[PDB]
Amino acid sequence: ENPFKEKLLEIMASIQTYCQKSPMSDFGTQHYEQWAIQMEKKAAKDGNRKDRVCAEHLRKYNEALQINDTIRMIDAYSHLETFYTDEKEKKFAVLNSLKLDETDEFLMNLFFDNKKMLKKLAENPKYE
Repeated sequence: ENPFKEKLLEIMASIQTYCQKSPMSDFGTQHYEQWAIQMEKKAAKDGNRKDRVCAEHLRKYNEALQINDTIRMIDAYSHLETFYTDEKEKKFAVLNSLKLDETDEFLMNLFFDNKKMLKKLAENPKYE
């Protein structure tokens, strides 16, 4: 049971807890991607920022699991690192809380608290 994949699954479960969602779709599937898209879409339509941003982030983790299955661990890690590095750049690069609310801080801290561990696992030839 690959520890890298297990860590990603645990993180998605933690995000689902935060936004109180519990879809029947399995993590890392196309059907999960579709659930997240609908939820993101309904959230934007209903002005629910927490749900919308959580759906967006869950999509990225779901895509990383799909990338892990079809390519390599390191492409999966990079998919997330790039997204979170960019989100960080978006948030703090230009300054006119600002764009950082409790949802944003929860999600970014969730990734960056696990970032070092994830990279260690993804760099390990044994689980590839």
